[PDB]
Amino acid sequence: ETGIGTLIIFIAMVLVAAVAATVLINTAGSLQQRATSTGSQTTNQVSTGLIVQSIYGM
Amino acid sequence: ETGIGTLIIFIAMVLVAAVAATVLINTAGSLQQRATSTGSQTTNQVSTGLIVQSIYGM
Repeated sequence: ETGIGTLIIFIAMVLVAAVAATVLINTAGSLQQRATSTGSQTTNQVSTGLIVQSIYGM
Repeated sequence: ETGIGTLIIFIAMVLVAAVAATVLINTAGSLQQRATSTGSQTTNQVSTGLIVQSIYGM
């Protein structure tokens, strides 16, 4: 009967959907750390600087 | 005759098809409550926050 064949494919459908879910989570986690670090590094880059007061010679 | 044997297997075929039907309904009902709760919890998670106005010392 059709009942047996339906159950077999059902298991396969669940496993496939889990794979595509894993890709999206892993990619978002990788891009999270890069975007956070870039923001913090740029903030330090703009604000920081050195200034010359006076120059003397002998 | 073939008529007797056909009826016996017919009963078995109906019962098997009912089993596979039950699996699909029960699984969909279980996934329904999880997906609904996840959506509502995330909406509250993003919107909610605390803000600092001013800090004084003595």
